Amino acid sequence: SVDLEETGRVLSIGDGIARVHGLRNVQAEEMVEFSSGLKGMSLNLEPDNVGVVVFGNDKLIKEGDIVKRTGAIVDVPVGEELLGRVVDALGNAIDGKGPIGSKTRRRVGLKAPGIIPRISVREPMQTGIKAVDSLVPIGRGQRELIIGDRQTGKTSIAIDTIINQKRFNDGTDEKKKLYCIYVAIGQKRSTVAQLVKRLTDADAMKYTIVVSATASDAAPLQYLAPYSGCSMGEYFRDNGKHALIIYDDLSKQAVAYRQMSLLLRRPPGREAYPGDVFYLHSRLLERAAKMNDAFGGGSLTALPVIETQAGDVSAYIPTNVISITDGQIFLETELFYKGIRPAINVGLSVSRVGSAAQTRAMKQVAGTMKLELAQYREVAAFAQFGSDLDAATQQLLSRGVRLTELLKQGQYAPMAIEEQVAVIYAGVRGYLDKLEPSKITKFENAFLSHVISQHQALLGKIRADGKISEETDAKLKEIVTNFLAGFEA
Amino acid sequence: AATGRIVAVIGAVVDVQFDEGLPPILNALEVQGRETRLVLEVAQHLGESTVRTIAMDGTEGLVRGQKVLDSGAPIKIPVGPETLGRIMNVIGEPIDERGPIKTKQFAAIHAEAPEFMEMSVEQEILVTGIKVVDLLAPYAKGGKIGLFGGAGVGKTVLIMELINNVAKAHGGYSVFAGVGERTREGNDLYHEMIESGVINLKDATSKVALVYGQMNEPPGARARVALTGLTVAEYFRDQEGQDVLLFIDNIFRFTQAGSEVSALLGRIPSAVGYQPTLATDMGTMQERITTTKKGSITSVQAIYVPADDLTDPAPATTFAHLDATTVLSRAIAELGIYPAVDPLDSTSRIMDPNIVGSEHYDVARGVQKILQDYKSLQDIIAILGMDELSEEDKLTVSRARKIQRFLSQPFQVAEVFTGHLGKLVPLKETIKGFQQILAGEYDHLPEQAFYMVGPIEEAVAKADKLAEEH
Amino acid sequence: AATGRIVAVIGAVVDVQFDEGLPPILNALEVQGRETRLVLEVAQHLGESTVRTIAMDGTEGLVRGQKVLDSGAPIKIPVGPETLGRIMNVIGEPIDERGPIKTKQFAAIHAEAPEFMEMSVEQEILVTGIKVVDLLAPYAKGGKIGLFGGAGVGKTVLIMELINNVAKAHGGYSVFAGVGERTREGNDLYHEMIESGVINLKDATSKVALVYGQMNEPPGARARVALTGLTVAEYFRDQEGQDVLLFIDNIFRFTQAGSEVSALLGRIPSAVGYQPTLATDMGTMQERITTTKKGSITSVQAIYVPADDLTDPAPATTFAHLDATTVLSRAIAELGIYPAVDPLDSTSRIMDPNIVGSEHYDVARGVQKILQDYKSLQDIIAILGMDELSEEDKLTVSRARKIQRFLSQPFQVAEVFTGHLGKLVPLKETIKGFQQILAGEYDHLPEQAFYMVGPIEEAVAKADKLA
Amino acid sequence: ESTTSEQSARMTAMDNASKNASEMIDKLTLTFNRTRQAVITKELIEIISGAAAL
Ligand SMILES: Nc1ncnc2c1ncn2[C@@H]1O[C@H](COP(=O)(O)OP(=O)(O)OP(=O)(O)O)[C@@H](O)[C@H]1O
Ligand SMILES: Nc1ncnc2c1ncn2[C@@H]1O[C@H](COP(=O)(O)OP(=O)(O)O)[C@@H](O)[C@H]1O
Ligand SMILES: [Mg+2]
Ligand SMILES: [Mg+2]
Repeated sequence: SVDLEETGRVLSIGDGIARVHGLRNVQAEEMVEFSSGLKGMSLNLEPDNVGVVVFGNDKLIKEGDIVKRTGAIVDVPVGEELLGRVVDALGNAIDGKGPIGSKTRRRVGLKAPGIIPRISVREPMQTGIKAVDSLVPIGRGQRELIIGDRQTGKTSIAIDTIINQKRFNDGTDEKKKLYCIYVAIGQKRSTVAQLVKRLTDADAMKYTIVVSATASDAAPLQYLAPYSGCSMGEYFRDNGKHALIIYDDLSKQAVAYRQMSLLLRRPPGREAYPGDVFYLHSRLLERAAKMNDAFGGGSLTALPVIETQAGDVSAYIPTNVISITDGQIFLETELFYKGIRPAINVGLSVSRVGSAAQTRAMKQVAGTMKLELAQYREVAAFAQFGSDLDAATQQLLSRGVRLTELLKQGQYAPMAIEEQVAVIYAGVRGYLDKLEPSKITKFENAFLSHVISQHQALLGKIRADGKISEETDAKLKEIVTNFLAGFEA
Repeated sequence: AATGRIVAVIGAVVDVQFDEGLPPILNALEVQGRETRLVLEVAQHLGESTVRTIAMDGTEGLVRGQKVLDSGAPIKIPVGPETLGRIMNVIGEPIDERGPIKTKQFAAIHAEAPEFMEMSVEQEILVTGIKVVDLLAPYAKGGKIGLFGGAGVGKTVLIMELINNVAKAHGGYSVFAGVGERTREGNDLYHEMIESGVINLKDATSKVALVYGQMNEPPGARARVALTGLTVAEYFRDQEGQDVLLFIDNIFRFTQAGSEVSALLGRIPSAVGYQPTLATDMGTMQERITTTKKGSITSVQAIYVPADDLTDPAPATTFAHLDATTVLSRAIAELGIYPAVDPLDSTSRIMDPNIVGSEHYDVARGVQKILQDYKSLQDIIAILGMDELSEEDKLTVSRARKIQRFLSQPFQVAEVFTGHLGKLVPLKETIKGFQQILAGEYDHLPEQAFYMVGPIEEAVAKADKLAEEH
Repeated sequence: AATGRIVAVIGAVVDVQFDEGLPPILNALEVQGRETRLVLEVAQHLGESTVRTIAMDGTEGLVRGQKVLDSGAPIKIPVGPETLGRIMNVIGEPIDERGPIKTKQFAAIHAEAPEFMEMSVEQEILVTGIKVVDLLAPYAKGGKIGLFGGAGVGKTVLIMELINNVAKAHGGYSVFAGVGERTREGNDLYHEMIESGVINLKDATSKVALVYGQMNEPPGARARVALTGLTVAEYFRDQEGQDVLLFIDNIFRFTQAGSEVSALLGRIPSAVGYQPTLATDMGTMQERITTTKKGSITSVQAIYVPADDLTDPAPATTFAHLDATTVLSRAIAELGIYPAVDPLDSTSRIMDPNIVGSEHYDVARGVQKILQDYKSLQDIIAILGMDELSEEDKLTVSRARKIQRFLSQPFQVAEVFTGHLGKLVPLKETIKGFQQILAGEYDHLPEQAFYMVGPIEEAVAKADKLA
Repeated sequence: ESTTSEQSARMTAMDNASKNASEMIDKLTLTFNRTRQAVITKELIEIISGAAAL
């Protein structure tokens, strides 16, 4: 008496996998609703039964429980109403601030923009970190992988970007505004709560959407969280608004997908990851794009995070994500405990976009900084006992240590592009060679204060003009020299 | 209640067929006819009204067709103030031979995790008294502490020392969950707390409850004892608005036990060999062990690192679930420094100059940096020779060695092992001493003076004794 | 024709039951009822009149019972002279939004390799007009080349220069098959090719046909994109009798896509986890890139080395079919030599006297040694000093520095930016210039005279121009 | 005379040590690649065997 076309009966339920008999008209990847109320996603439309993953605990689901068709593929609330709200994978609010007023529901499986709609990424996405903004530039529309080991600073590198976006977002200028989305995959609720507290304290929540899929959340929710967040971000990109998404722990999403696939009996592969894990990550990161003017001119910057195990960048998921992304920001625990905080390894870190994603002033200083630092890396081995070396080698080592001290930036302290340009200008020109190594950071701070307060006009010139004109360079030279002469006390 | 019959007994996985309504997953099934109590927890609805169940005790003696009843609830344990001073099993049975645990409230081991809006955002500091922990990786009140380590590195000794220093002082009750550990250690802990006074067999002032499932227990039992212990802790958190201390030994056993039964449950092996439901099950357990807005649970979990490989999936996943991590390195223990905390691997979320203070943060980072530079210098030493390094290099090496020695702290629980009396160093004294050593005020003192001491006052005093005996 | 019904949709592995006559293996199955054309390639006959097939597009929305037709042939792609200047996907439909690719005929992607009789029995050199390549690492005509080197080493400019040179000298078109190409990089490549002039949108002056297999496509599509591009090249070799250039980027992604497809089909993975049929798949793809009687298809294939392991199965299998290697080195780029080909490291298998000619072998061998000894003594000068070298050691430095500068050659594709007209040096001119430099004939000339010049006459004329 | 001889000998010896280290690391890298591939193959075989047994 059961139709078995729009309804079905669970033949077997276990380990989060329900083999439902019936549902002959179920679409692939269509969400279905169980009798207990838990939703499910139809993944394996096998001939005799449909294998649907359960979005909740399996104690509620039993054999024989009626499963009905919702009739639609998974879609999440998508809009500017989400801004400032913590939601789960399906978009339901979890911050207890009330229902989301979203008036649009976008499917999470929508394909990425094609070759024609996209355009070369040019607009600089200012992270606020001196090391990233100078030596590993990131542009709006670029997929940059914040790769590293555990407890290395991967999350910090991303949160300071969201905090840094406050400067532009509060400004009236709309082309520079960058709404942010943070997707927490696997992080515990305590960690997510601390992160949102930090953002609220920095008053960054107003332009941030925090999609969370914690460990307690069932594997399918963790699998769908990145796609939901990306779909939420696409709204801005498709409507001429610039957006940034941070898929923290994309590895954990791969783990959840592996759990789903293996329990669904999908054939295993290397490290038991299903063969389509590369496809799973690619159909997500490729949605990040810089659309052309005809398509709105919006951007969806992506900052995936992958946790390498003991620096194993040749593992399955690291290799896949590295291949997909347009560069990486490698962080090393050795540098983190060597005083280099942030722990960005300049050598391994690379940006395919390159200088095209940098302000002309930042280009001018950063090119010279890059050359000097590369030479320092070349001669870094001698440094240990390089006192008896050629004067050129000594000069290289001194300039390198000065620049390395310059690159160090305190946590939760995003700097403006003009201030970064001023500090890098101080370093590359060679005004800090005489200064003692430990004094370099103290000078950085004092000079930052001096230029920000006394000489805000010059910072405005760098900010507005966007390049170090000859007059600015002369004025910058005078300011730096004058302060440097009086800095030491 | 829908009396089922055993249809298959393979290992610990027992399949029961229910003619009447099938028991929902995670419910407890009682096997009738056995002299003792054997509880089968439903794992999968295989089909044809048959449930695949993992036994919570030995499966020997089971005969196909034996009647199995349905309790109708997940495994329920006696819980309340009456569990203090009592040892209970996974199925909540008194194993201390002190009579039944007469609690008026029963709670199921399986329960939902606390919600996001129930998470607390405060971060205090818990001064254990250990120089390495308090300085480098300070523990937090209510945070989840993790004692990562291999075999024979100091996890059990460290956790017992933490119990002695913190739990005894802490007014709130504590719970010890002996998941997959040596039975001898369980008896040692039980007797030690009896004489220490934490457990009073005469009065009702006991402050620590004991849940033990040792490695002698079957794989199924070793996978739920942690859940039983955390359920007791949750009662001491929600029903009673008190601060609790959950001490679990070798949580790794929780994950390992699942790996011993996943193949029989019918799951394709995941990488290395763990169950495909590793992270999900570990999170389901760990998310429950948190400090809600109702109450606080400072949890210290020992995590065995298989073959001293931190990249192993079991320890790797647990890293994300712990606020403060202390990794015990075997190489340091081989050097003799006890505790063997790895100074350059241990991390804590409260290690923030805003939280611990600027001086504390600066001193800790300086210690870590000087030890990193020493690690760098050792490679040079191996080729050049110690009598070839620069004076700055020699000074750095000497100071780093002094700091490493001063990290070692004699423990009261380790008085039996080392022979030295246990010492507890206040946080202020730890910071002051390490700051002085970094400055170089004690460069004239020999390195030996800084080994197995308490405060730097003990450090300098020891040097004088050696000079008197020189 | 034979409207089958979908019976199982697991991931990208769709299964269709044909009540009428079952479609053969490697046959396209179009799914009816989808807005976007989803083609299915038959892979295994599972009995019960059902065929397991792999999807070339998203498999979401498919309902058990949906009707799918049989094309009756392997995936057929628009093949002809109008594909030049167009970007097509694996199934052949345009993805450049420039309208349909209106070609007279279409060819199936899956074709057999040329037979033994058709194969040519003579090894010939495909002169590319680039000094370093043509002299040190000559490209075989109809062989496969390995372009090691990623970004920042002038890979794209080298590819476009190769297209323009072979178009101008040999009068042959080229096909770029991007397997698993990043979408952003594909758009960048398209625009850069347009600005260089290899592809013209206004009129039919295009010289390349683009086949994009972007990563967002399912693994089967990425696996077959190389075959699509190879068929498009096969048109010119057979029907037009031309020397085509098939540029397959990251043949490693082709290998990886094959491994993923095998994993989805459930075949037990081989060592390291690559597909059990890795060697056979690579052979099927490469062996069609050969020299027939009508023409030849040379393939410049970019190669990715996983974990920097040349002994890895994918690098090994690809190297088995290689005939020359081009290593674009960042160090040579730093020196300023463009193209940034490492002369010593770059190797070719036709670099044997019997093939290249005794004079060519002598010149290439000489310039090899003249740079090897310069590199070896470059430590000696760095330690002791230039004045601490022998008189001949001073001479070889000058000649080697002349040669390393003479390797650099202006490229016509970058002429608009650089301001220097590109040069297409004949092999005879390259041999003459390098042998002259080796003999010491132009030892009096300044080193700068040999930098960014074409024929040696241009070098001596530039020397005259200086000051 | 002795100091110059000592410095020259030290330079030569360090160069030779570097050469020996280079040969050793080449051999060890080959071994490392072989072992890595073996590990991947072994874990693949274990997983496949576990799947088939089910
Ligand atoms: N620039 C910095 N300066 C000083 N300390 C820093 C800096 N960046 C990060 N830290 C410190 O790093 C510690 C851990 O960093 P964090 O948790 O962000 O790293 P992670 O690699 O993302 O960690 P995990 O993967 O475990 O979440 C924090 O306690 C913080 O104090
Ligand atoms: N202060 C100390 N801290 C830790 N271990 C010590 C100390 N002094 C001696 N030891 C030795 O180190 C061993 C640590 O082993 P234990 O902690 O019992 O097992 P595991 O390290 O696997 O938890 C002890 O058995 C003891 O013999
Ligand atoms: Mg993190
Ligand atoms: Mg122990």
